[PDB]
Amino acid sequence: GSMSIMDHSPTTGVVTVIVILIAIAALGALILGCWCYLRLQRISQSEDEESIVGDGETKEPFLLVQYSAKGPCVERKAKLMTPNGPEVHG
Repeated sequence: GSMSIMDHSPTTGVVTVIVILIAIAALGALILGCWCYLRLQRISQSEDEESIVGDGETKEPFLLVQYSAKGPCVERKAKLMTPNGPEVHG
């Protein structure tokens, strides 16, 4: 039974996914503002945003899981090989 508010509701889950979503959006914004959501991923000087329209939701849900898996796989291999922290390097 809920106690006036909704303690017996998945509010902790809705808040957890909203915080994670807010964090993902904030991270995406940080990458869009600091690297135009491109960060020199290829020849550059022509490529557009690679995450939602450049690659992610442009066609079919395939790019979604593709970016959902490679995004972190690339970000991890990029952070493991390079500093990826503009506070000290590119």
